[PDB]
Amino acid sequence: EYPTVNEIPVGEVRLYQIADGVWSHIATQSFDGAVYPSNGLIVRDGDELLLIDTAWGAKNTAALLAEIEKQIGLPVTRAVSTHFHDDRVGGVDVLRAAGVATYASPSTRRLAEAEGNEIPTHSLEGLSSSGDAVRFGPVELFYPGAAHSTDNLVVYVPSANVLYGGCAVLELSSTSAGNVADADLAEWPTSVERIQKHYPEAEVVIPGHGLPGGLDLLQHTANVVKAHKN
Ligand SMILES: [Zn+2]
Ligand SMILES: [Zn+2]
Repeated sequence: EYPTVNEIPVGEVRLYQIADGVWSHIATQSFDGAVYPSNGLIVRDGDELLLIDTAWGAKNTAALLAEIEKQIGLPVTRAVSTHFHDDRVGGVDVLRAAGVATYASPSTRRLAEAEGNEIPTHSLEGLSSSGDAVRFGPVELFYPGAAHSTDNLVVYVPSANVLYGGCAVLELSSTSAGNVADADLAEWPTSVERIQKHYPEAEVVIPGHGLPGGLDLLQHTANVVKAHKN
């Protein structure tokens, strides 16, 4: 069913249909001597597509665009990066050069610049406080508070009851919170609680890495982060 690392080589991207006009994109990348799968989202908006997150690299992101053209046949016109790390902004330059308007919060843009990563072109205002929510094309963007990073955004597709958590949400098989160098472990469970409270009708929850599931990914994440912190 849902692709895993073993089934996607680095440089290749698969799409997985979640709902009508909602797909995840799955790519693999080598980081610090380990290969990991990574998810982002694609949402139909009329005869155009909104992309959430790059495919983690310029080559992967070019492969992503090529795979979208083959499988869906509609142009990607806008993209949003959900935090400042390279699984999320790496490839923005490819998108921009391809004519895609790239967006992120001012905080993500600042952090990306400070870290030497690619920087989305446009700022998304109205997301500076925990609980803030803004409409963007066919999705709602939500800032739940600091979790995996201080700037992390989550994305809800109202038409499909699909919640894309990015790296603020962990898959059910996870036993740890993973890379926590930029994380706020004290706040993270509270940030997840905000998501739970704001999107109780969510039917599918997609983590930044790994298998989609139901609403239980949220509580599981809070539990793992709490147990991580000890
Ligand atoms: Zn990250
Ligand atoms: Zn990540």
